Amino acid sequence: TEELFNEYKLTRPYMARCIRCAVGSCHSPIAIEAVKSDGHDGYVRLQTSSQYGLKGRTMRYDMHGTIKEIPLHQVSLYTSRPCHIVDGHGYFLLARCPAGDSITMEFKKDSVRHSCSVPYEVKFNPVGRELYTHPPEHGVEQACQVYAHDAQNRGAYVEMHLPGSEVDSSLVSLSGSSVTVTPPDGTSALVECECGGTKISETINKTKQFSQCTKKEQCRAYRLQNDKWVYNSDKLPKAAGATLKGKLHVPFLLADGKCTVPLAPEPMITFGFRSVSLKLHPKNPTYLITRQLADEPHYTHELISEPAVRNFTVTEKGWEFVWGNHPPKRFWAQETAPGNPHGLPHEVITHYYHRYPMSTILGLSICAAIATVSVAASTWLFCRSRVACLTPYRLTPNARIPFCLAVLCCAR
Amino acid sequence: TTMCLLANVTFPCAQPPICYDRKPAETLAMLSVNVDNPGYDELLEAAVKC
Amino acid sequence: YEHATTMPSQAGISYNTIVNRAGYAPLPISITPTKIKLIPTVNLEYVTCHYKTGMDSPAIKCCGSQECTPTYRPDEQCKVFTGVYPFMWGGAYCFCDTENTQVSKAYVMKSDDCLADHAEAYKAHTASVQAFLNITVGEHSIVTTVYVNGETPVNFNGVKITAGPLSTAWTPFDRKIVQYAGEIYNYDFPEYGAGQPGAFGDIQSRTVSSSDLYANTNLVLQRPKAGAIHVPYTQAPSGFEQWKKDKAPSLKFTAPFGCEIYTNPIRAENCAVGSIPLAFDIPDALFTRVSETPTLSAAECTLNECVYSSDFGGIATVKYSASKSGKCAVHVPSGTATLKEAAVELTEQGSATIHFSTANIHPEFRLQICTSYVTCKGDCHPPKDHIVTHPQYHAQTFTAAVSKTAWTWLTSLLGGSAVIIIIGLVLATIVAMYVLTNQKHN
Amino acid sequence: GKRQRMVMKLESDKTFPIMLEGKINGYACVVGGKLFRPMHVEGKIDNDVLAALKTKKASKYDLEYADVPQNMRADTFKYTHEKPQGYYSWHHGAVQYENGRFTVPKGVGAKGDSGRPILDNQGRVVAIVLGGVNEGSRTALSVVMWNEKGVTVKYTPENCEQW
Repeated sequence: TEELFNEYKLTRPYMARCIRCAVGSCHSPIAIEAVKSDGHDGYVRLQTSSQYGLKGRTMRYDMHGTIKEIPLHQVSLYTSRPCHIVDGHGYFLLARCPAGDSITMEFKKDSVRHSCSVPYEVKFNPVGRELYTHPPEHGVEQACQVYAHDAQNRGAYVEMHLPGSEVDSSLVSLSGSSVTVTPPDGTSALVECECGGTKISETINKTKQFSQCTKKEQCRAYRLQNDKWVYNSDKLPKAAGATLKGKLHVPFLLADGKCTVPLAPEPMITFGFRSVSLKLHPKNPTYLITRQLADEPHYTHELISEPAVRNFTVTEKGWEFVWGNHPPKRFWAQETAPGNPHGLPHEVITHYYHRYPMSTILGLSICAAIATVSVAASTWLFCRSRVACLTPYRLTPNARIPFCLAVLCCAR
Repeated sequence: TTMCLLANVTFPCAQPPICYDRKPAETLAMLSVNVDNPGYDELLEAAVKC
Repeated sequence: YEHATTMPSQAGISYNTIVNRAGYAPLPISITPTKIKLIPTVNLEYVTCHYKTGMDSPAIKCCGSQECTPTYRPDEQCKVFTGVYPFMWGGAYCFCDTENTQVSKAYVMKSDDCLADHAEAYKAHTASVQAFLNITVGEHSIVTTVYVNGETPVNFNGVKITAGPLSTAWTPFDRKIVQYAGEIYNYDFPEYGAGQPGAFGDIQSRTVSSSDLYANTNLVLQRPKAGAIHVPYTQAPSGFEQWKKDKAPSLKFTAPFGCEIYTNPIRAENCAVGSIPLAFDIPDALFTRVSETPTLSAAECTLNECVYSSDFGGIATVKYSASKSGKCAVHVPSGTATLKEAAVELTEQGSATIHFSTANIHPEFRLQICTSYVTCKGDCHPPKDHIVTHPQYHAQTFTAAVSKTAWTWLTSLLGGSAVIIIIGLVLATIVAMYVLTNQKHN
Repeated sequence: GKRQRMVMKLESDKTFPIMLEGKINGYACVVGGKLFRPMHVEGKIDNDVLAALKTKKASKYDLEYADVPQNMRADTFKYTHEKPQGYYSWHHGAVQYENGRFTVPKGVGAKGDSGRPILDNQGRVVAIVLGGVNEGSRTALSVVMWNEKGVTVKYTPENCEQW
């Protein structure tokens, strides 16, 4: 597996600025660049300044120009509760973390504790329609997307450039009355001082004494790096010349996996006339998605977390609920109205009213109106004919009524 | 096939003239101009090991 | 022989019909649709993902003045800051007090996770319904995939079947479609260039393996802190993450007619709307003369069980007296009942029990047995189960559930009023004629 | 000559005019214990007893009728149904009864003489004058009468004018 590790064998670690580094702010060797957390079951992929895996499980950090290392099992990090490092490759660590507001990666080399806290949100993303914080002991397996544990060449690349001129106060020094620049072993440097005129000079492994500039602060001593890379970071000065010099592919990309999702307790389903009731006892919070199987779906979507009772309406056109990670159960209504359709006319009205509510009211209203108009009109014509019978017989001064027209028209 | 460069001389990107463990300072200059090149991946893989 | 019928678009439920060429034996056709699809023409426009702000390293010059260079990167912001006094780990970086100059540079590029986690903005038009049929033409079965357009027949054993066009051009897909994470969302995304920050489309890209990406993410460079080297920026949080937080449920949860929105070709399956007409071209070699088949006389029907249920809630007995022993087809040509059987094997003498399903409370339908027609008449009773788990195996009618009591209370109160008003008219006419008749003498 | 005097002697106490702000527009009839009075003549009854009653209406036969009390039923007109053709007595002279039709010669007839009963040579009311229509030289009457069966027949010619 050297074929994909030697690319990060040609870079370096570096130091960069952190905000919270266990007392105030400082330059920390474990400065966190980015925390991408889009895998599902809690897998995050940090990018730091120190490198990893360079030897089996170790981390390789800069320390004031010189490069050290510790075993990886003395590095710890935590978001809100502690995390567990899985592996690392180059600048990138892979961890497993709960959710939190920040990340503090820390170790302790001597009795001197190194830390770095950055305010980057870590989020835990569940799979499925049922929202958990720690994945269950058992369930069913759905398609999920987590960061792949291996380190293979894929589409993504990050770019590493030349390092800038790192300055060094320790490199400048004093003679009896002089200023001496002592580069480290086998190392070139460039020196810039501004005490007399203007001086830009370069040394190559030569401890040079300057006769003028009789203060330490008059001179700035930089350091030269030529065979190494650093990441294109905003926390490092850039070198002269616009050469980017190359790029490397990242480990731990996101891939397609399989994750065990929990399974809700089954509901208790009670039926009514054109109705289905649901008694729901979730363990953890659980979405309930229902819709009708007709032209207007009237869908409903609700995150249920406590015990609930959800009375729905089911017509003869269908109904469908999804509860948790369970499949959709479909229900269909059939014609059971309250009443007897075969007699006792106060029962057939209630049967055809619970069957068809609007049409029964409309039909009984128009039939009662037709019957009312017919009875009123027939009574009107009866009174008209009784007046027309008895009008000629009452205007006569004899005032008599014959035998047939008396009783048949109630004349008396 | 892809032809990478180090000067005005084309060579196949699977057979580099130099390696990192032989000359470390010049492989970065070799990977300088070869970024806008479809065979940067093969050039880096060939510059990984000898 | 040309034969055209009309099957309702609903998978799972069987459909029976028989061909009646006159001088030959009736041939049963049973067609059960397994799966009904709806594939729209789908045209990719752009893809989107999370962004990744790339921050260039700060170029610092001591007692000088840097200059801004354009690079034409996506959403590329450049600003130069003067009077900065930077610190490294090993002391100060400059020696001057003022006149130091630093360039901050930032730009927006695609995430490293784009090949696995991204969404795709599509466009939909011109769906083509495609169906899986399980066809039984004269006790011979085949599984058949047919296109419902006005062409494209299928040919097996000389039988030719052309699924007619759907009665409805309805689709659950709107003009614009977003496919993300296997599910399909009916979203109205901005066009390639109209991407606004904070919402869906702030990063656009023509393909996943493209090279030219639009970015409008509202990026602003701020001033670095006094005594430090960093590039500070401030921009709007990701439109893709915000879309993921504010999703409506997908189209497999909100689409009407019970559509099942599937992924890999974008399609909707088993969506019960409309009706699919059919057409047959049957060779004469599959038919049979009548005299080689059981021709029957004196058949009578009585109803044993009658429940107007969604399943086959009726049982009827046909007492017959045929001429030979064999099978023949049974079919109800009306829409009152739907037979389960579609083929009843007969002896020379006996009874035949068939299973139907109806919605009439008082059924009266004209059943066809082998080449004759009987009349089954009974009364159905309501079921007791309120909710079932299978759909309705028949077709409802108007005045289907009206009882003979309800017809009596309609008729005796609706025509009886007319009887009362016409005897009022006859009484008024007789009174007018009598009173005018007694007036004539004077 | 003497016919108008006989009409004034028979219709003296039994005929009461209808007043309307001092104008005489109609005449009621007290016969058979019944008070006949038309619709179109509107006003107050000059008699105090007949005014404080309630008259049942008949708009088709154009008659209001009431019940005369028992202390006045003897002082009423007489009525009969047996009538031949020929001549009869009327307040302005004579009236001809031909083909079941009452005809009056012209010169007389205005607005106000509605409700005058038609008498005979014995003293019985045979018709009640309600309206009239001008026919050539000899006008026709629109009246009411009775018959042998007992049905009040209203005879009305074409295009009559109410008086």
